[PDB]
Amino acid sequence: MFDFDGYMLRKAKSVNKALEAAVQMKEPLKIHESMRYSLLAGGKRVRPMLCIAACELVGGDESTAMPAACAVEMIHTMSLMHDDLPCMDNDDLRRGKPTNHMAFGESVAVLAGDALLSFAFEHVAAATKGAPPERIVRVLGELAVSIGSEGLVAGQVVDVCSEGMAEVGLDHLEFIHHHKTAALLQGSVVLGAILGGGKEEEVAKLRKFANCIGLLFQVVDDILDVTTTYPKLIGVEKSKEFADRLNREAQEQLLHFHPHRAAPLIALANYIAYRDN
Amino acid sequence: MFDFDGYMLRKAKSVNKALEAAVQMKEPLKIHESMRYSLLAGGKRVRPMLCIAACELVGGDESTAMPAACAVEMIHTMSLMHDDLPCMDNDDLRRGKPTNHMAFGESVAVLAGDALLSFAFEHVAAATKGAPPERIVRVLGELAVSIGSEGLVAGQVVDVCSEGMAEVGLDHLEFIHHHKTAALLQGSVVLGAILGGGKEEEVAKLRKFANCIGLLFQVVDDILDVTKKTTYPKLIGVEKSKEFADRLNREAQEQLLHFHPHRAAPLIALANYIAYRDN
Amino acid sequence: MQPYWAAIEADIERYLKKSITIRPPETVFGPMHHLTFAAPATAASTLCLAACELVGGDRSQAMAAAAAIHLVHAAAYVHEHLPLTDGSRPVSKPAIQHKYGPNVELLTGDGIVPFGFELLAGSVDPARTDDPDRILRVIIEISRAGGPEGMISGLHREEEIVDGNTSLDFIEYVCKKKYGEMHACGAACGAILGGAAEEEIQKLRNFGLYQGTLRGMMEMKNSHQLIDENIIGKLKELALEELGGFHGKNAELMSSLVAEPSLYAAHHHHH
Amino acid sequence: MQPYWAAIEADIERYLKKSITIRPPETVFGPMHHLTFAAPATAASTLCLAACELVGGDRSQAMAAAAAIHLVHAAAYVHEHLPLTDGSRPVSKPAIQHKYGPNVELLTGDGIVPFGFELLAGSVDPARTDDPDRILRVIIEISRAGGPEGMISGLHREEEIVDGNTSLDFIEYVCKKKYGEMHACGAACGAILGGAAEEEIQKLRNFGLYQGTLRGMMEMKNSHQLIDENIIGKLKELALEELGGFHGKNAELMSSLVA
Ligand SMILES: [Mg+2]
Ligand SMILES: [Mg+2]
Ligand SMILES: [Mg+2]
Repeated sequence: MFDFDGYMLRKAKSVNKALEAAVQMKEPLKIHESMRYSLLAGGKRVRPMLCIAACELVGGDESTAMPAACAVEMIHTMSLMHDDLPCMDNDDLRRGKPTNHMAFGESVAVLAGDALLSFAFEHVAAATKGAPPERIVRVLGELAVSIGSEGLVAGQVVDVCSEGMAEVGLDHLEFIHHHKTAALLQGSVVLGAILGGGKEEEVAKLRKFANCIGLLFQVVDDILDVTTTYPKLIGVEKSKEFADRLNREAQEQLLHFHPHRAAPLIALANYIAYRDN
Repeated sequence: MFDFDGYMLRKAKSVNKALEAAVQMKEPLKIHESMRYSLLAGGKRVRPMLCIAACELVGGDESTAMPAACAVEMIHTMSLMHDDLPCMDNDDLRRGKPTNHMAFGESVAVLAGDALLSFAFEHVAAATKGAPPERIVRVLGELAVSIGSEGLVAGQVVDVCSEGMAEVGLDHLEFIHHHKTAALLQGSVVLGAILGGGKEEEVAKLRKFANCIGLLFQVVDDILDVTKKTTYPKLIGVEKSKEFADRLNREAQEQLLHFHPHRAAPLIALANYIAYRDN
Repeated sequence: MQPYWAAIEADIERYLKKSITIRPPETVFGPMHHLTFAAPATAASTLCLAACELVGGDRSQAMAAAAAIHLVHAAAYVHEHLPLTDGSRPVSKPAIQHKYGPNVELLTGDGIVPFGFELLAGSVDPARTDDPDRILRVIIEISRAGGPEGMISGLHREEEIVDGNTSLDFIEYVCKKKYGEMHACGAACGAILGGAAEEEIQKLRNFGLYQGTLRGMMEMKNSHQLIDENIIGKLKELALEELGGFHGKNAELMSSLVAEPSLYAAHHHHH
Repeated sequence: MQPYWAAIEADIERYLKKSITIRPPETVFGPMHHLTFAAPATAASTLCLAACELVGGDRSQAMAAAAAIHLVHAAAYVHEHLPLTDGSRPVSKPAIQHKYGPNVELLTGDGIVPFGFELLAGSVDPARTDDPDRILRVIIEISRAGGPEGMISGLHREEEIVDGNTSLDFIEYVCKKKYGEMHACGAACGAILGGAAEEEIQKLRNFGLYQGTLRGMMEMKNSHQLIDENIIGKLKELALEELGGFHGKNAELMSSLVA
């Protein structure tokens, strides 16, 4: 049988170790202290796991995917650092600890966040071994598309610019969740599938798989964040029904692969569904 | 020689350029900012000149001596940064600008001085080209002896532990001036002459040259203080002080008799300048 | 500014405009387009096309990189002027206009930076053997220059500057980190993308470092009037010294970026 | 173990005592001798001799370097406790005692640093052809470690620490510069002087780095009760890890140092 909880803890331990190693304290000390304060606070490391699992799934190894796995966590980390700022969500705590700008000031939090964003690209470009340059460059491109104006940032921008609304329907809600959540998960799976040497069809299946758990990292999450939403547009009646169809379509994409190789993602997806945080 | 002033200004400009390049701003910025505040303030750069002129005197070239020339100015600079501190001379100004500890705090001034002292050895050790390692290590030991307990620091210590009495005789006054001023001028010419490939016999004459012009400098200063607390005049009178200055200048120049006259010319002109300045 | 540099700047501007087409959702693309052109022009970006041409490549192969460099600079410029609420940084006397609110500006800078890497990754030419390796090297140079030890270190240290109380040594260091490393990055990338050897790359890099530092000093001489000619002359000398060995029409121009050629205009005015 | 380590410390002290003879002028040598021995021992010097023997060198080949390392450390220790008049450096928790005035302490620290280099330069044996190269290399290592980007940076950044209110990441960095760089220096110099090849030097260098960082971590535990065994372990791991490829008592005699 596949021990998913043991698998997750082991990946999270390797990722934490590599993250601590990639971002060391050095001058200017407060900029690096701030980066580490939010990057090394632990957590599930779902994006790094998605990247590593997608790479291993198609035949590559963890060490090849590790810089990219750390990069997507670096992006994820700074997007929360920026999301917590007074001009954005204005949160004083996260994970039960003071938010980055509350510990370091807003000026450091903004720059340490920008530092993590730039360093994500630097680290994947310079530290990735076991993949030819054209492939590393293709991956840098995919990372860029998944976090920019057609990915993570677009979701955030459309979301903050759509606060004073009331006509928000399924299309609007899908755009936001697909961009501010799914886009970086899709990017995480794609960098790994490509770095692992995956064929285009494998990349395509994994890209769709990620989009599905992306939206799912939400639909259920409402029934995880609430208790504009979906149960507001359809009620927990066909809400918990939507997530069940999203999980199924996710798992359907994984049918392309041998089931033994697919177990980590089949499970990273049942968790991602059935999770309370 | 012709245009001694011009010779000195050209040596100072090269050295100023080398100092600026060797001690760049970098993190931690305050330490490096304090180092440069005192090191890059200009000045005659006599110690660097002595080192370069001594190297060229025995056939060597400026490039080989430059790191050591910068090193002796680094020591000279930090000795002044430390001398200005409240527990020492307690000066708020140096050349019309706030002293180092007034601008950066006493803590940084102390550390920045310590940094110049350590970097002087690092720079000579790592940047000198054109010389075998045994020669580089030998000049590192000469630099150390010229500035420690048998050199600059002894002069400073004996001087501050003496500012309490009066029974200070000539021997004692000479001990302070030889250690506080001559020792590092001797280190400067010895570093240059060794790096230039000088024989032990030439190195020995240059030490003597430096020892004389170092004492000459303090004797002449005491004379000028009178013309225009133990001093040469209070001990032997202005007349005998002048006679003494004259013999020191003559003896310094006598050391340079067998070198190439054109090469010796700037050191002879330096000795005369030290002997006959109006200030 | 000189005709040559102005024509190169316009090309970069036309390339960025063709690359950023305002489209739905305009809430994302409107500010993305606006903030890209609202940031000051940077010679780090023109220096990339120029350096490429100086070593004989075609400036067209350095375009994606020149664009990326401007984009990284622009996002930093937007973030540098965000109205923060906690007084964690001085509110630099010069307040600039803001068409969009802090949140949108903040986010847009975050979208602009990756766009530069997107352009670079997507500019790989299949029929070009060495493209991947060169574009990969250039992505590394740019991400480092816009990273924690590059431009961000300069921005961070700039916050410590206190009007008529900060030394020229300190301001020069801030300028080296905030502007010189980026200019050094552009020249080096342009050399790399134009086939230069490690020799010409390192010299053009040092050149950009000094010219960029000097450019930053000139722009800070408007808030700390003490801009001594010593510093200017020092950097200018340091820069020109790196250009010895390029001779010709192209090298003449490059050289002018640091030292303006003798012109009747100048003299006539002083007249 | 303990006696091996204790005899190394005693061997260094006896060599220093032999090198510094109180003599006229006693106003200079009295404090020079006193302050050199009032400074506590630093493991950086011990590591220097232990590293030299680990690679096969004779203890005496590294003695001048170990003595110079103690002298650089002693001068920094005197200077960091000087009673300054402007409140620019907060006085240490327990304030040390001062047998001599601030001027004498300041100057003596300035006389002690060059004495280390004098000892090194003077230790060159003209009958040993490898001495000049190694000693030169060692002078560079030591002057660097005791310089503006080594120990001086840690001493400077240390003043920004707030007891009870500074993160472990910041304190660890201060320990790495203030203590770690000098311990790396000691281990590296010992290797160089014992005739090791570059790969061994680097490993011994890395071990010293982590070891010194740990030791400083501990010297500060008294002011920041947050002695996390987690940071302690991550470091011993990088240290010990670095010893793999040396296997033997040393691959673990050194282990005694991170105990
Ligand atoms: Mg929130
Ligand atoms: Mg005075
Ligand atoms: Mg006098």
